Amino acid sequence: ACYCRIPACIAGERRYGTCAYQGRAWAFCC
Amino acid sequence: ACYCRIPACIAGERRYGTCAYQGRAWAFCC
Amino acid sequence: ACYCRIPACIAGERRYGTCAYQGRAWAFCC
Amino acid sequence: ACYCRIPACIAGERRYGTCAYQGRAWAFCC
Repeated sequence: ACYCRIPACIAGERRYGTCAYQGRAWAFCC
Repeated sequence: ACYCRIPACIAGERRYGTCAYQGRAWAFCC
Repeated sequence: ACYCRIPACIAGERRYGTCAYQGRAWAFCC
Repeated sequence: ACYCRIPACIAGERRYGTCAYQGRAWAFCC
């Protein structure tokens, strides 16, 4: 699955983009 | 976790954005 | 993490997009 | 599995596209 994470992805996940939601930029991570 | 859905996110989810694939726009729901 | 798979996502993976590589479409699976 | 890397893919991966996050562009590699 994928996640929107603040402030970065977590160990074992990779970043592929950015979620833009509630005035924050979240890492798009899977 | 987040999922692409049509027509809508499911009770309990938040629409964080939009996916695009197979000719369609999808709710991206986390 | 994410794979660009043909023909389908595998096992617990779900689709988030479409990879395109010189005319070939792949499922973006994560 | 696919990843986003600067400045290019690790030799052996194919460049399937471009990622954009954190204000930078990355090779999308699988």
